[PDB]
Formats: sequence, structure tokens, C-alpha cells
Amino acid sequence: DTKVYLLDGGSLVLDGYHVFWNRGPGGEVRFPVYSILIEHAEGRFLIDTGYDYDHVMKVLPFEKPIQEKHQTIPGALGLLGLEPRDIDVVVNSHFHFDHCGGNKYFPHAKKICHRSEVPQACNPQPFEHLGYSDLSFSAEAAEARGATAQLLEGTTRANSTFEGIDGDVDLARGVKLISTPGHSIGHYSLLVEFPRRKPILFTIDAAYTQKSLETLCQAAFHIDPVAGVNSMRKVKKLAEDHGAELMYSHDMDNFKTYRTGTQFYGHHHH
Amino acid sequence: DTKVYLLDGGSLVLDGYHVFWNRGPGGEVRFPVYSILIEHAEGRFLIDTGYDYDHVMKVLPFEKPIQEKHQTIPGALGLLGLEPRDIDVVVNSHFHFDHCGGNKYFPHAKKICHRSEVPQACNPQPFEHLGYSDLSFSAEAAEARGATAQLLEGTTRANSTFEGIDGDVDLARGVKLISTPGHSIGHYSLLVEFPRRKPILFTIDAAYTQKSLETLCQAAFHIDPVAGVNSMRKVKKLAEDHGAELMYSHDMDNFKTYRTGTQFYGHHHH
Ligand SMILES: Cc1ncc2c(c1O)COC2=O
Ligand SMILES: Cc1ncc2c(c1O)COC2=O
Ligand SMILES: Cc1ncc2c(c1O)COC2=O
Ligand SMILES: Cc1ncc2c(c1O)COC2=O
Ligand SMILES: [Zn+2]
Ligand SMILES: [Zn+2]
Ligand SMILES: [Zn+2]
Ligand SMILES: [Zn+2]
Repeated sequence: DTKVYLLDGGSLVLDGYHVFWNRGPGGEVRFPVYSILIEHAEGRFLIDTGYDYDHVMKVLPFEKPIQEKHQTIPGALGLLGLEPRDIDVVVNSHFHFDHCGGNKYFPHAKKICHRSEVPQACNPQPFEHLGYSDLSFSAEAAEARGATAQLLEGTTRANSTFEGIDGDVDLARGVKLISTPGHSIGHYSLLVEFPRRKPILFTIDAAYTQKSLETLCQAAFHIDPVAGVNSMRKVKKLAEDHGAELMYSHDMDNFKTYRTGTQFYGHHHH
Repeated sequence: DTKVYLLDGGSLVLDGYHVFWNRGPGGEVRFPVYSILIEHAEGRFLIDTGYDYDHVMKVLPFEKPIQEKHQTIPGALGLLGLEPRDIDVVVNSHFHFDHCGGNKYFPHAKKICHRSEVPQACNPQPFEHLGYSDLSFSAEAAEARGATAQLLEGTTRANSTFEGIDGDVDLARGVKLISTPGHSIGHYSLLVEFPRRKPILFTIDAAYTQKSLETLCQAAFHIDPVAGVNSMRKVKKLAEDHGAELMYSHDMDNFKTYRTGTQFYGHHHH
């Protein structure tokens, strides 16, 4: 019928000026990170794979990760009686480290990302190195960036090739990847339709929080802030023209009301 | 990949002479009843649906049913985060009451049984009335037997029509219904193949216990005991010629070693 499970992936810390470009205010802010499991008649799709705890502790310990073992990808799938192997397709919104930390566990799945994202990861802008700091999702990108030491044993170029896409696309029936560049060169948001509840528009990094979308204030991490704003406009109109419940990527106060673990969206209405 | 879940449906009591036709020995014997959930790339298949507790307490209280609420069909599916609605196909080995008690919860699923079983249920041998005592699986059979009082509200002829089959058939890839008549006119056993463990041959009522199969001693409930014995021979050879682990329908001492609830057969071998 289509169910959506949120895999709770723990949390990270940014300054308020990171979350709210120039606006802020400043001071530490902790936000959640999660992934999106779609159980669908055409297969099990995982959208993003959270952050890898060792990677963050090594490279971004100032983000002070807190992630319990049920909040790794295999752990969170564990709560559903699932293993990484049960996932048929992994989709990455973009290759910032907190959205592709768990790709390494899916050599057998088909991978999908925007055409431009793997090239970006191999060779990012000088201000993007930190965002694209976990190359374990791609043997190729790891090579180009000289970070093959991140590759999990058994990751080859063969089991980590992506099918590049472009523009708005149907992942499956009732499931659209919505093109939302700006934050990154090939950033995608997600729209999931159900049969007895209103569509869900997952903003991912096009809108970190409700506050972001409300004031058109994007995150300070972006490659193109004009594009970033247009993508917010596009996401706002999309939500309106559909019936969509907007679910945000990194919004602690909103996250508390989100279903994680064994709870899911898309229940049968008797 | 193909997983098999056993839905534990509680237990019932027969005399030893029932379980072991003429051989026995006598005295009360309690045995388990269960159903077979196959999660498969072609859908979720439920083979049999246990016994309905109210039906047994009313009509066969001498069988002294013990069935906790997690051991009804919706309850047992409950332990998997599933509802009756998530099942795509219900297959009935035959329409004895302890194998079709839960059919009433699946109006939306496709139903499959042997060509002869619905006609048998409508109009059984005089010695079969008790076996075919729960007609809630079929609006039509309930009418013919004047037991429409068993029909759950919303059960119509439309949502309880079966596709009749005959001979050995592939339910799905790696999943065969093996024709095993004798115990009932159109009784089927089940063979499930996996990719990293030996096939499982579910005998259902063709062989109640390991002891039954070992000594060719069928249950005392049968329509044709010559056929019944041939079907045991057929099941023994099937198991040999394949690699199959034989799993029996009503074998308490063997049942204790069977995986029920959240445990399943067909794990990925890393
Ligand atoms: C580690 C951690 N950080 C944040 C949250 C949780 C965590 O386990 C659970 O719900 C949360 O918001
Ligand atoms: C959470 C987080 N930390 C650092 C970066 C990003 C993040 O989302 C994106 O680009 C970055 O440098
Ligand atoms: C009610 C009941 N009867 C038998 C068994 C169980 C029961 O809950 C569980 O495992 C069994 O063998
Ligand atoms: C368990 C049980 N009880 C009664 C009958 C059957 C049973 O399996 C089959 O035919 C019957 O009359
Ligand atoms: Zn990002
Ligand atoms: Zn992010
Ligand atoms: Zn029977
Ligand atoms: Zn039986």
C-alpha cells in the first residue's frame, strides 16, 4: 500500500549561524538526522543513510555527535526486523556526510543520485570539502579525493556505482524526487503519496526547519544561494498545490512529533 | 529473498486414537496449530489461517482450545508489524476448521484452494461435518450448510471466492503446493525453497507428526485412507529427492524447536 518509516539516526551540533544563514542567532544548536525508508509495492527504497559516527568523531568532533547503536542504519533497520540487504534501492538526496554515512552497507542495492553529485564529491568547491568529507559511499569518489582509507572492505567501484538522474523524477508510483538545487549542486527533496492520508513532502536539506521555509532563510551550507531560495519557493508551492504535510530534515522541535522506529506513516484506514 | 514466518495459533486437544488412526495409544494429547506466512518477492502469502476460538469453544469444546490473543491471526501478524490487509494471497490447504478459522479477516486478498474443497465444504460426507464445521471462510459454503450465522459482517460471496486449482502447482517462484489428498479430498502440502538454506516441506495434515510419517500412520480424520498413505509416500520421496527439512502440522515435541513470532526461516547468510 506504501508505508514510510523514519530511521532515527541520532543527532549533531551546529552553530545557529550555520542553520540560519546570517540570521541566526548564534550559540550551539542540536538537531536530529534521519533517513527515509519507503516500503512500496515496487520494492524497499532507502532515501539517505545518515551520518557515520566514527567519521564525525574523527573529522567533525565539534559537531558533538550523539548516536546510540539503534540509530545507525543497520541498528534502525534492526528495529523493523530488517537488514541492509532487504533494501532494493538506495537514493541519496546529495553527498553531504550526514546523508550518505550508511551507503557502505548496501553494495547489493541499486544506487540513485543526481548526475552532478558524484562528480561534485570527487572534486568539490574549496568551501565544500567538509560537507563532502565522507567518501565511503563511492570507491571512485574516495580515489579521486585520496580517501580510500574510508572504504569499507568489499566496497568496489562495481558495488558503488550510481545511476545519475536529472530533473523531477518518479522513483516509483506515488513517489517523486523533487529537484531542489542550491544547498548542493544536485540536491533532491522527496514527495510521497499515500491512499488514505495526505502526501508527505520531505524537504531534506532544501529546508532544515519550519522556520527556514517560513522566512526563506536557507542553511549557511550552500553552493548557490539564489538557487537555494528558488528551491524553497518551489517546495512551498509544491506543498500547497498538493496536500502535503511538510517534514523537515533537521528540526529538533518538529522532530519530536515525528514517528520513528516501529511507528510508520500510511496506516490502513479500516 | 523469501522469508518464512510461522504464525503460532495456540493449541487443541484430540485423543491419541485421533492423531494415530487405530494405533494410538489413547488418552488426551495436546497439539499446536499454526499458519505459514511467506514473504516473497511476488507478495505476502498466507497458507492456512488457524482455528477460530469462539467456533471451537461452541462446537468442539472437548478439544479444549488454549489460544492467547497474540495467537489469533491478526494477533500473530501483529507481532510482525503487519495487519491482515498486508497479505496479498491466502492459500488454504483444505477447509477443516483449524486451517481456515482466520479467512474471515481477508476479504481483500486473493484466495486459492483445491477445486474440490469448496464443494466438499458445502456438502461433505456425513463423517466430515465436524471437520468442515467453520464455514465463515466462504459466504457460499455458509449458505449451503445453513450456517450464515458464522459469517463476519462484510463477508460476501464477492470477497470470499476461491480460485480452484488441481495437481502440483507453483504458488510463486520457489514455492510449490504439493497435492496430498486422502486426509481431505483436495488436501495440499507446501514446499518452500530458499537461496541459502535447505527447502522446507510443510506436510500440513498429510502428516500430523514425525511419528506419523515414520510409520505411515495417518490421522483418523480422512476421507480416503489409501490415498492418505500414498500421499505420505509422496511426501517422503519429495523430501528425499529435494533436500527438504520436514515440518509437521501438529507435533508438539517438534513444534517446540520451530521458529515462531519475530523469528523466521531464510536468513541472509553474510
Ligand atoms: C542520540 C539521540 N539524539 C536525539 C534524539 C534521539 C537520540 O537517540 C532520539 O530522539 C532524538 O531526538
Ligand atoms: C551538518 C553539516 N556539517 C557540515 C557541513 C554540512 C552539514 O550539513 C554541509 O556542508 C558542511 O560543511
Ligand atoms: C496457548 C498455547 N498453546 C501451545 C503453545 C503456545 C501457546 O501459547 C505457545 O507455544 C505452544 O506450544
Ligand atoms: C482437530 C480436528 N478436530 C476434528 C476434526 C478434524 C480435526 O483436524 C478433522 O476432521 C475433524 O472432524
Ligand atoms: Zn547537506
Ligand atoms: Zn543535512
Ligand atoms: Zn485437517
Ligand atoms: Zn490440521
